[PDB]
Amino acid sequence: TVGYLEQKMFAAMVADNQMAMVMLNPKNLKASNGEEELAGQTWYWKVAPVATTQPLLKAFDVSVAATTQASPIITVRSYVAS
Amino acid sequence: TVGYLEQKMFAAMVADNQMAMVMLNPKNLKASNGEEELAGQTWYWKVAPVATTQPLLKAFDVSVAATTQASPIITVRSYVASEN
Amino acid sequence: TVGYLEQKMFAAMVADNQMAMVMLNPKNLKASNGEEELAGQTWYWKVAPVATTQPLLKAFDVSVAATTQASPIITVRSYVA
Amino acid sequence: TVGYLEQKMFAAMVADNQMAMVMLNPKLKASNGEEELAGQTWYWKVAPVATQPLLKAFDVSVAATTQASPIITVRSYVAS
Amino acid sequence: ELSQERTARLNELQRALVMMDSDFRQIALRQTRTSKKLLHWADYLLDSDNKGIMFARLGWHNPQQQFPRGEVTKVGYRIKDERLERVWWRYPDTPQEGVVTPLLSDVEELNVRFYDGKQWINEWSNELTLPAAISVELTLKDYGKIARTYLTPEGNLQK
Amino acid sequence: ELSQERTARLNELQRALVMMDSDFRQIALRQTRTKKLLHWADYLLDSDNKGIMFARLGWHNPQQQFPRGEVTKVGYRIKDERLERVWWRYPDTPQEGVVTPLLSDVEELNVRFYDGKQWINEWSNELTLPAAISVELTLKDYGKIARTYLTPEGNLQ
Amino acid sequence: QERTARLNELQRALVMMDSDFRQIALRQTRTKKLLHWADYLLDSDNKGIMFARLGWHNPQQQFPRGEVTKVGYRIKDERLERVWWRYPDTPQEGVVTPLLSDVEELNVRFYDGKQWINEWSNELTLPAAISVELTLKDYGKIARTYLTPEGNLQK
Amino acid sequence: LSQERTARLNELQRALVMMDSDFRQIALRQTRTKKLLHWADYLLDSDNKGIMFARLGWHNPQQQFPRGEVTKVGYRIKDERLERVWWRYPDTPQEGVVTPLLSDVEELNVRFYDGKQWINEWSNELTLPAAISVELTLKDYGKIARTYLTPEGNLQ
Ligand SMILES: [Cl-]
Ligand SMILES: [Cl-]
Ligand code: NA
Ligand code: NA
Repeated sequence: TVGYLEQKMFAAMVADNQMAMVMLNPKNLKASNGEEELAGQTWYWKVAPVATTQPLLKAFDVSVAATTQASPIITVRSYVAS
Repeated sequence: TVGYLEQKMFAAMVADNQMAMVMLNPKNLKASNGEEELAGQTWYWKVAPVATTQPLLKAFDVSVAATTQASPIITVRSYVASEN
Repeated sequence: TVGYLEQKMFAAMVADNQMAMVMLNPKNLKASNGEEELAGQTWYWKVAPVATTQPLLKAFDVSVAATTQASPIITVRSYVA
Repeated sequence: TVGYLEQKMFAAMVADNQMAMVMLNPKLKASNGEEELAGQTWYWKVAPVATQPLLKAFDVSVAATTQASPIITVRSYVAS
Repeated sequence: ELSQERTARLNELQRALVMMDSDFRQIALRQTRTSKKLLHWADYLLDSDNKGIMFARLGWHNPQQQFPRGEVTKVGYRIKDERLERVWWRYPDTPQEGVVTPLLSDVEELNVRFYDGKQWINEWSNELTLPAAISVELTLKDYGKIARTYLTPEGNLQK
Repeated sequence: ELSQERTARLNELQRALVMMDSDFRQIALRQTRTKKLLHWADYLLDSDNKGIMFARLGWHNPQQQFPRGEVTKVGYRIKDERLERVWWRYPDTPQEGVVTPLLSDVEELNVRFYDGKQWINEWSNELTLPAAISVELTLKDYGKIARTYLTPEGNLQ
Repeated sequence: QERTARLNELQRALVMMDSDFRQIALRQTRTKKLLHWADYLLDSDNKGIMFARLGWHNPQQQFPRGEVTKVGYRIKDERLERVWWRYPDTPQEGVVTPLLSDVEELNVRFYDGKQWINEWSNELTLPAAISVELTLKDYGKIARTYLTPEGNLQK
Repeated sequence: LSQERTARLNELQRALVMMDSDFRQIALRQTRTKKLLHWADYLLDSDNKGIMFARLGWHNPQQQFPRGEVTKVGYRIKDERLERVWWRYPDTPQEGVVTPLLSDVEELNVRFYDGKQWINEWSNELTLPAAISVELTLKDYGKIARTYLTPEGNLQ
């Protein structure tokens, strides 16, 4: 139960950290990916713009996973103004 | 040229009047329709909710036409905060 | 030391409570006074309009004392539009 | 009537132009100067006004000479 | 020939509507004198030949440093000799004749209705809150009746 | 000797009040499950007596982001005569929250609601918040202490 | 008589210009710049100026919270005219208001933080202040200084 | 062991919620003991570095001026504990309200983003850095870090 709860909380910290970096310069919204070490573990993050039906909000997903192949532990979608 | 410009301006006026009515109560956003008399002419308006790919904003279209069957002279899309 | 610290803290709570009551209806801002029981002690509060060098803001002080005569333990100033 | 209304309008314009320059960098001192507007030299004066800790105030006044009473005085407030 | 005069008339009307949009969409929760009112609406107000209206409006936002943030001006509308005229004051509390703009010729009538939450009524005597919506109707000599509906800002004043 | 216990208690009290100010001064006009603006009922949050729940303003988002503010959810409850504060990141949530044990020796949590003329003991209006809320704690040592908080203006349709 | 009418015409011109220049919107417009200032812009006989401006705040529920329009000033046959467009992005003729007669010249200057300059090429921020000067055949030169909203765009 | 490791995680979640509440609400508002961000050894009597800044406490009721009530908070390490210190008023003469937030924290570190890179100090007194990274070295978990964005704007 605790191992699981560690992974959830720590992947979630990395998600927030990477969303912050996107939010710094969001007009430049392009796909990227990388690695962040946190609590002794290397996490694999992905930033993905998210198609939109309206002209007012841009959207993007930040996903964090245990390997570059793995399904993500957490995905958070955020919206940015134009 | 002026006859067409009249139609455009007056149908836009009706579109604005009906957007305002939707905005008074936008939690109750639904497909609706009616008529407005303006500048001597009956105009046929329609409000239509627009499917969105996000949870933050709802959208609707207000379109105004010269008959119940006619293609609209004007259509305007507007957005309402889902969690204002 | 703790005796004084308690008084400071509980008088401050009364000040906040009476500020909130002024803020509810500050158009009828008037000099007023009363008593609040808090933590087993009667506190004597006072609301006082304060003159302001402009038309835009009104000010008031809320002051809270141990008796009707005493100097306040706490005085807080607030402004309303 | 029109000559007085001219003076009023043109001094108010100079008052507004000088308030704007105060507002550009208000952190606020007594100053003065001359602005040429509508063919006339206008003599303006910026004066801090005492106030609470939240707002600063200044008056801008515009006169027809350095000796004269102002045609217009406008007061404005700035956040501290 | 005459198609030139009709274009000039529609251009005039477009101009009028832009001005009215600017005013009626920016109505301010600010009482004005004339005993104060939020919205003034009466026969012969501002020397109108029929109805007149007067209200405070948001004129502009002041630069960030400045208090208050919003500069409130005062505007009204009236008919003079079948002309819609717009009257403007820099300050909502004014001793001062207003700045008059001839906005639209051949306007017979000005009528305004106020949405009180359940009906459109013909006066507004609630001094604490604005109506949720206002419908401004003009009767033009040529085009007849045209109307614009505008929503007001939410908020209550204290009594 | 236990001048220290009195000081610890005072400090504890101070921490509880900063935390409560933080929550009660930031109530959000936003409805929550399980739909009310303000939930005030027996055994709410599995409180031993009354529990209170509401949405609150968590923070403003950076310039670019929509929405401009993140709304969180908080609750207060009594468990074994201790006041506890419960926190959720999201107002609409599937179960249990982040629990902070806030203050020991609390006999009673009571909340009252100002309807603009007087104080009442429930709030069933789902469209408007009450102009003011009074949160009354009865401590076993200090007795009754109360804090009055004002709410944001506005109603939902 | 004529002089009072002329004073009143000027008064109206100024109210309008205040309304536009005190509401400059930090939003780029096309032809893309924050401020367009150039010879023959908008078919001006001399200088023209064009910018986005705050039109009105929308009702509470609506997003966006305000509607940005686009306005310009030009001289045509020694008249100052103001042009209005409902949309900052426009395919279009604008709504033309003839504002003031007997205007020989329009000049606009830009405050770069230390001094007034004659052009504005920075497209990420507005100049902190703008000065609009009119030369009238009767009254001569009059000028108004306006402050802009603070803020930057990204490249 | 399950109970104790579960309690440690819940302690960390509590710490994170509190730190989010502070660091996401940094106020562009100078304070003394003027700086925007204070970051130095033994600040607040920290065993190592201490951080202190003004933050938005809450919006005042709509009639009240100012609309925002600004408070002051700080973080320090005292005996391998992260402590949060809180002051109601940003201009305070001395003792703040102390909260022991997280045990077995060996180090607190703060880095500052200057638009291009992360750096170790912030001596710009007129603007905040665009981002701040708070790094905690826990005795069990090692390094955990949260990045927060600051509000835009300059002072004079
Ligand atoms: Cl306007
Ligand atoms: Cl908080
Ligand atoms: Na007892
Ligand atoms: Na270690």
